[PDB]
Amino acid sequence: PTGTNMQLKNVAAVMVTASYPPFARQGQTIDVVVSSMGNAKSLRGGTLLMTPLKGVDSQVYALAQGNILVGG
Amino acid sequence: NGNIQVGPTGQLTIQGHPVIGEGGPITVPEGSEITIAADGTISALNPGDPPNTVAPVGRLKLVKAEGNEVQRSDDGLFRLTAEAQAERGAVLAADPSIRI
Amino acid sequence: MISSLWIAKTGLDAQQTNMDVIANNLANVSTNGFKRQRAVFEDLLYQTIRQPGAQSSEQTTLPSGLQIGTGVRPVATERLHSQGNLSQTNNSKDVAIKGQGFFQVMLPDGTSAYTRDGSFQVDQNGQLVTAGGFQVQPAITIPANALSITIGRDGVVSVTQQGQAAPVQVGQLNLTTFMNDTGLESIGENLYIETQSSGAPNESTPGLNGAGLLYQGYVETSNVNVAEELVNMIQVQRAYEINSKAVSTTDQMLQKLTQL
Amino acid sequence: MISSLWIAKTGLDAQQTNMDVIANNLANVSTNGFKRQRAVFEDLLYQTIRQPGLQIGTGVRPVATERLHSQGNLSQTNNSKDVAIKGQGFFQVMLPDGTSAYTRDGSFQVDQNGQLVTAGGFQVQPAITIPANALSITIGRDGVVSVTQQGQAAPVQVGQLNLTTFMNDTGLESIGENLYIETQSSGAPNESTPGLNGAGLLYQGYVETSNVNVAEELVNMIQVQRAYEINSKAVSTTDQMLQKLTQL
Amino acid sequence: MISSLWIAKTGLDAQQTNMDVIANNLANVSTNGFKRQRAVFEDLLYQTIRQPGAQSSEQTTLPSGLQIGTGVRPVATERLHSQGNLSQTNNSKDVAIKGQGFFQVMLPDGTSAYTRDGSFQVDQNGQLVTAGGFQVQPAITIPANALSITIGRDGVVSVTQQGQAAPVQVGQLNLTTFMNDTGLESIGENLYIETQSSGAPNESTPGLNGAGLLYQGYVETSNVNVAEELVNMIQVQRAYEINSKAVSTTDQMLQKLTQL
Amino acid sequence: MISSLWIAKTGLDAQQTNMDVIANNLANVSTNGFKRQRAVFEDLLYQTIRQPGAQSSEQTTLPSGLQIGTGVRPVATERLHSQGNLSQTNNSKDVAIKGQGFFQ
Repeated sequence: PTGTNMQLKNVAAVMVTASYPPFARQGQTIDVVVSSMGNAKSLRGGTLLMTPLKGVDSQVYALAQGNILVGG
Repeated sequence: NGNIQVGPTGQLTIQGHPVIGEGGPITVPEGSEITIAADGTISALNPGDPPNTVAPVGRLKLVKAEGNEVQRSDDGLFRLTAEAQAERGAVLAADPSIRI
Repeated sequence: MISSLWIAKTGLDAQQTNMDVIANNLANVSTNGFKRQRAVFEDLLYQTIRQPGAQSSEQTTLPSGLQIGTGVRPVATERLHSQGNLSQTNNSKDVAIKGQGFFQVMLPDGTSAYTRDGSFQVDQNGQLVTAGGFQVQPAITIPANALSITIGRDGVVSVTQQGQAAPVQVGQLNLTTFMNDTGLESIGENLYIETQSSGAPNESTPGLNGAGLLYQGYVETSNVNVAEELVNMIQVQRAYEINSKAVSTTDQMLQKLTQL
Repeated sequence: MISSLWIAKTGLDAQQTNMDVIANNLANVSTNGFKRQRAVFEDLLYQTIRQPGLQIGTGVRPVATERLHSQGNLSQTNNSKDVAIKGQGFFQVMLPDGTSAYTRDGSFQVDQNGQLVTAGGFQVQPAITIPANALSITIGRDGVVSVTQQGQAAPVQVGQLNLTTFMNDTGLESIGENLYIETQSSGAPNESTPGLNGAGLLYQGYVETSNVNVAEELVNMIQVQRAYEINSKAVSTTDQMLQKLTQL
Repeated sequence: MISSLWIAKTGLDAQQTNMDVIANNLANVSTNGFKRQRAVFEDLLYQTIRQPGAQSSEQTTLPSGLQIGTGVRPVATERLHSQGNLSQTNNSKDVAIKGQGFFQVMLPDGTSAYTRDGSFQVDQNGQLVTAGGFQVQPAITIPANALSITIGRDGVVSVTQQGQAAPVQVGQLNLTTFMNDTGLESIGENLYIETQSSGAPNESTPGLNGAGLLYQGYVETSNVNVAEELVNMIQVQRAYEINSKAVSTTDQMLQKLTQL
Repeated sequence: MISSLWIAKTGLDAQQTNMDVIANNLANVSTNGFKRQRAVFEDLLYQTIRQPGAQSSEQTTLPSGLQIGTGVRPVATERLHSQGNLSQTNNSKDVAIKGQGFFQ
């Protein structure tokens, strides 16, 4: 429902950045960097949900989803 | 000693010794108001935020031990005697019947 | 030194402020174009101690925990901008407003003030001024040999000279209306000035989109209801009694602690 | 040390808290839409002594104050902008920082650009924009704010004054200036039109006065003073007993 | 903190409840179709201590032991449903009930309340409504060009049109009667809502089954007898003073206990 | 501070309103085409300390509980539109209405 209070603690909004390599072909995999965006304490053992990586032209060039590795 | 004091980093210390909770030593969000509960539940409120965001961050580990099972150490803190250690383990299990 | 004494002191000060407002309202009964004032109070802060809604126990929460309040403090005094009852003084220069408009005058400093009182006179130079000598905008000039001054419902000031069957128009009295009428700053002397909470002065003709109608020979008396003031005086006296009793009780308690 | 000084001290502190609550109730006897507070005292832990059965107390501690949400009396303001609530309901008012508080003080004003605000200047949800050339503002029983303009023979609908109802009215946090914020103990602010779903009605030209009864406060002050004297006497007796002990 | 003080507290508050009942009766003297209220009080608890009837000395019982009682609590306020004096106002729309009936009115939220005030008005659509804008049931609609409205004592409503020498019946005004008229819950605005202690609404036309007869041009004034209210003032004041005297005596006793 | 005081305060305002209505009616005796006013009052709030009809026990119900009332409020001030007495001024420009019409 539109009018409701959700107060989550296990979810963080993040920005994912990656490099599109030369001569990249569909189906190949690349590394991504996940950075928190607002008042999150940690991203220790989180899992990145399906994220479309846009280019400068605002077109989806990659789809990101995986487990984050934080140093510790 | 229940005189619990917070730190700038937000960890709970009693006489300089960090307080032990169910997740180990208790770390509380920095600059928050704390309300310990009748069962040791720690609720943290961020100043400025509405009272709708009061969310627990941990639980104090409260244990029950009679005077026969504890001996005083040289630093003022009590610890289980050897017999009581072999009877109830090195690490005491928290008793849920303890009120605070 | 003790909390209850500060709280009761704040209560006493609030009741004294209420009595001051009542006395000011009763002192201006005979003032024309006066609006009675009413003060509104608020409580002050609230000591947190035990945050309500906290986890009382792992599965339960504290319902309505321990909040300790401080005293009281007055928010603001609002005027009651309502048409004061009219009175016939049978004077060609007295003007009363039937609606929601104001007259504009110029202070000696050059700024513009606004007054609802319509007791007007003429100066030695022939301009229409108020009782304090302030020149009423828009500066209606009455000529030397006037026989009668007629101010109509729509604000036209006309002078009938000798031997002329037609009246000579010598000005046009307009009314200024504000979005927030209570937000004006009263400087005394029946004068209100524009503040940023009173919007902007909208000039309008007396009879148009909401300016009031001008009545000649009438004065708008104050809207102070006196029986209400007497009852409120009784109420204020009793409240001050009770607050003083709270102060005295706190005084008696600290005495026993001193004796300890 | 181990004695009765602390028992008596915890007792005095309780009487001090009760007196603070009474003084707060009395100071806000003129505020519009004020709910009186009552402090609840409920004793501390007990120490059990085992025989070869008996339990000694420790004192008393304040737990939580409850605000009495009964409908206060209505008084007259003949001001068209003031509305009182008949029943259970709260006006929603938007604070400058962005979070919405809830108030019952129905003394409102129109600010410099239209807009209905409380006495403190905070804007009142749902936002109303009163036209400048308004001749009379009429707020209906069901919260419809209609505005009359010169010429048109029909009033113009401007806005609806919705009431926010909480299932537990006592758990709201009193933030200070006649405003409450929702809390975990008073969650789910239910917005409704006044008159339906348990919401209260609106009386225009009336303001809801405070709920503070006077006789209760005065007699409670008498009780607090006398109990404070009793606890002070107990403190003095413990002091004399310890003095006699130390002189040995 | 002491028993006598709690007993005296019930006393003061209950004489105030009386005082509130008296003030409410007085404020509604001019209200049409108002019924005066009277409060009933009962004894509070009685501590057993020595049990009356318990056998002492094996063959002798103990009569009337220590039944130490607590204060007083008001049972309930009951309305005096009696016929108020009829006042003639010479209006086609005022209807007065002379018996024991109620008019039925529909609240816009869907439910129906019951009112005795007979000052009726006509909305812009021609319906017979209450002065608060609530639409009477059944539902009397009045034609546009009505010359005279006649409400008979049987509740029939007739309208005299132009060009028609015979009136046309446009409705039938019924009266609602209840098993217990004191059990209706007063919601203000001269309106009663049905409760489970007031039985169920019994519809009856005026003149049969007991419903009263409807008079046109008359209003049923309030039944408040005011000299009785003044005499009740004098008691509600003396009783409150005496209870406050008891409070003061207990206060002095406690003070001397503390001071020693 | 006391509820009885507020109830009396309202009652005083209501009676002052009645007095003002009477004074206004008397002030307009000689004016032509006047309709005298009349004020209507209604019950204010009703404090339900004990609910009338509350189920005190599984068998008995409390009749007519503690309904402590507040003061009074004037519903409105309605004008009595009735035909006033006609008087002959004997001027050609004076007109009178016999029914329920209005000049525009």
